Amino acid sequence: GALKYLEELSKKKQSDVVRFLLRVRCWEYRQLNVIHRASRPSRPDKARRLGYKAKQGYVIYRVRVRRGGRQLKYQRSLRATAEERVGRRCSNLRVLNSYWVNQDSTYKYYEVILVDPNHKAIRRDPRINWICNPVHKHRECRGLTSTGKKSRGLNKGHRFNKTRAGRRKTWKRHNTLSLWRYR
Amino acid sequence: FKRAEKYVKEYREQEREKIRLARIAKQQGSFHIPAEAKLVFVIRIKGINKIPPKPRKILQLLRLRQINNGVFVKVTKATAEMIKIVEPWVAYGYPNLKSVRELIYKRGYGKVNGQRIPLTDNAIIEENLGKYGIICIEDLIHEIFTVGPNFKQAANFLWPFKLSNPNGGGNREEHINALIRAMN
Amino acid sequence: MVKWPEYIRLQRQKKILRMRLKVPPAIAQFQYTLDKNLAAQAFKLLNKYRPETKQEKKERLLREATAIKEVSKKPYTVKYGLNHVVGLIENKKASLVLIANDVDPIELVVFLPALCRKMGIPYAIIKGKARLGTLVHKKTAAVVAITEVRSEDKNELAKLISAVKEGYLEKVEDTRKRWGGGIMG
Amino acid sequence: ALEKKISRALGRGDVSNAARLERNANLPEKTGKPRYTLNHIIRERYPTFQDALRDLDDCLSMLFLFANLPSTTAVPAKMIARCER
RNA sequence: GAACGCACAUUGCGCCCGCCGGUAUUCCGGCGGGCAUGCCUGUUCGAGCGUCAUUUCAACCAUCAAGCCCUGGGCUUGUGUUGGGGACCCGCGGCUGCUCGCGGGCCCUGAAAAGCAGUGGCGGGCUCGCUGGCGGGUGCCAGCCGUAAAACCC
RNA sequence: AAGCUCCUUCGACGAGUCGAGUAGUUUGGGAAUGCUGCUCAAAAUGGGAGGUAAAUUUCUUCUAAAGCUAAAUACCGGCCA
RNA sequence: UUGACCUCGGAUCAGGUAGGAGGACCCGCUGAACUUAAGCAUAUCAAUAAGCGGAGGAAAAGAAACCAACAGGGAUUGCCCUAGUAACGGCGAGUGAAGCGGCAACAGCUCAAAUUUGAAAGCUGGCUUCGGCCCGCGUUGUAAUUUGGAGAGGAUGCUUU
Repeated sequence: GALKYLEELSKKKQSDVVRFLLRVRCWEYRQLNVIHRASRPSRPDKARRLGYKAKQGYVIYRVRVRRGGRQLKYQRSLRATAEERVGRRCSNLRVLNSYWVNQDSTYKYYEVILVDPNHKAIRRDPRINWICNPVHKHRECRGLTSTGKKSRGLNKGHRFNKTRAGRRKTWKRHNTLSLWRYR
Repeated sequence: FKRAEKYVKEYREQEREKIRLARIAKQQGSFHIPAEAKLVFVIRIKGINKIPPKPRKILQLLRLRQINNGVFVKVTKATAEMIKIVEPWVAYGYPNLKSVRELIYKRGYGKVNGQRIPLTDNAIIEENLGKYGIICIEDLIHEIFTVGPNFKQAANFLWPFKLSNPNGGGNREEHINALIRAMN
Repeated sequence: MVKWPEYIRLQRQKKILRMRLKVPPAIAQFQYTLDKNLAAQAFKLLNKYRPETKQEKKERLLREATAIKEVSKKPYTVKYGLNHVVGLIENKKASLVLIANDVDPIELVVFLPALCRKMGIPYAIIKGKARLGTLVHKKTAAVVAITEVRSEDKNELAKLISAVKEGYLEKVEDTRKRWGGGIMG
Repeated sequence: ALEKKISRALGRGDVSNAARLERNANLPEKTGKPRYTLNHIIRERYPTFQDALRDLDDCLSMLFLFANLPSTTAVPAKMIARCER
């Protein structure tokens, strides 16, 4: 229904309606805390396509990240920094995903969808309870979110030869002298 | 400030009351009730804001103006016509012995010299009336219930009763007892 | 002098910012809301066609269960839910659409007046998502729609539709296109 | 909190939910029974029966007067009938 | 000790709910159970020149009564209608007459609408005259009647 | 509740993301090998990547920007043998 | 005056959760210098050591915006050869893959974009006599159906629990 229209609107971010709304929200977020709880997603189509559900156990957290370089560029993405800061504030939650919501001259604002793995509404649902397993503790710190998957070069093809299965594992495999018993 | 829907509603009620008054005035006032005189309690309820002149005259002749006022009234042909005129504002019917007894014992006041006193002493009611045969409060209790010649002076003597507003408690013959039971 | 709390100041400054900027027409159209009388008439009809609460639904289902232990027509209710109402508008099933004016992510409803204009469904902007919520037994409701009714008040619905299309749609027709706000003066 | 809920139901336009909440409230005008359950307090205050008679002096005096007293908003009619009975 | 009522280099110092002993409802000592932070769900309490709703636009005639006649079938009284327009058919009152009234038959229209308003009185109201009483005018009457006079009012 | 068949009915596929310019970093890899920061900022018979001198970009092969998943693999640490 | 909604707070309220350790192996971030080139700075060392953050019995990766140019293959991982080849380089030092082929192991799926709309059909808590009762979440969307080498809806006739 309406989410198709919101997706098409989100695809025009310099149009008058979206530019006006982005500026008013940026003003409000700038005067709030750096990491603050958001009652509902400001972009429901984007949160919904990333796995956010209006169910107890799902939380949005807006976070501002200072933009710019670290001429040494920070190889870590600003979106990854956002998830890490939110993941430390909410150390009892699992970072599901995050998405861009706004940008200013000095900050870039992102919203992080988190999931409570101890809520019974999450532990009983076979679509989300994979995050209840202890192998998903702090996915944002190990490059296991979407930004982490992009920055580690985890894609198929000849362009991603040295990084598609892990860069350091590939380097250790190529630098290992294999001596068999019968040589 | 008053809106137009109130004006049109008012006019519709006044018009409907006007045709109803013309209907009862034209038609011969004979109720489906035997010619023997009866006794009915009458309690008037909130209804229409604006009262036509003949209903307000009948209510003044039956002394019902204030909030939740009740009066016992005889049933003959003239009183039947009077109470049929003011039907939408009043509710009437046959009372019970405990109803009138409790209603006068909890709320029974008297009128003399244009002022309203509580019934405090039987000496007070004997100074107020004197010589028509009443000697106590039980006397006007069975004078109200059992028919007799002393209805008019006793009814003029008693102030009508200001019953407390209920919290949720046509013509009927026996549900009025539950009404005054919850009205008290 | 005295110091005000922070969130109260944010609320009042968001008031002044949303009312004194050059608002785009799609957002500035939401400042024009139904009057008291027409909203009262519309809510009289929609209160005639409210859905059932949980208690009445379980009570009715228990009644059918014991009737089976020991015939109906299609129910007619006020239709709610944003995606459901959008699907009803697109398929030209809705007859009248009432859109709330205080949806906090206002993108969820900015396209709705234009959509109702395009498909030809009469619409009106009402004051309060909490009012629409009380009607559908929820806390809030972004939009409600009525599609079809029982026979005994079809005429009334028609008059109400005509009322809004004579009482709200032509008073909005010229100002629905213009930018709002400004501090000229 | 239940008074808050019945006020919420009255303001929300739900007549049936209002009826359900006032049934659950056991409000002492449609019943005549005391609003709260006072078993444990009168058990702890009166350990035996002769103290109950000693206070029943004043209790029964209050009730006989109250049965001969009329009804207002704070003192409804149904528990006056219960006083009488 | 991540170390978690406060300090910590002292076997020290506080708050809430209880107990025991020694002069003991008042004094002292000891004991039992609790009192860290961030965050999630729920509960409860509280703020906001954030925000909406709050002056019935409802129902209410008889869902059948009363009286007749041959006690088995009917009869009689119960006066209850939105406003317009039309390239028609009449009837009856009026007018010297055209025509105008009252009543029908045939259509059309969203509970639609752009001057055309004229028939005589009785009462009450307002107004102005004469010495409470007597007389007339009135685009006043959310008051009656139909020209003859009432009803109603007090 | 479920699978299949048929068709004068339909068939929604992820945007500050691709991409362009530029500065670092990295790679055997200027179709920048990948990543990141800044500026600008998309599409819908669309988009990505390849093949081809072959007569014009003919053809081939897949669907990015959401997510889960055992086994074969590693192992100076843990419980043992 | 009263009651909703929204937003922001308080509570020694109820139920939970995180921190530290270990760290051989694993996933990220950050990141040298000696040395070689008989000097040395590009390069090498080395995307290593040290430092910081985060898991498990494995982790990671993973069901093609892939490889290929075929008579085609068909998620990921690892072994063998490919191959010291291609490619890049004070073209010096040197650096240095991948497709195919043989093998080990093999397993496929869940959402978002749809109106259940003839019925929020969904779920967390509290009370329990444990059987079913309340408050709340939620329509700014919780169940069912569907996931593009698909699918839906009707019709149809078999076959399944």
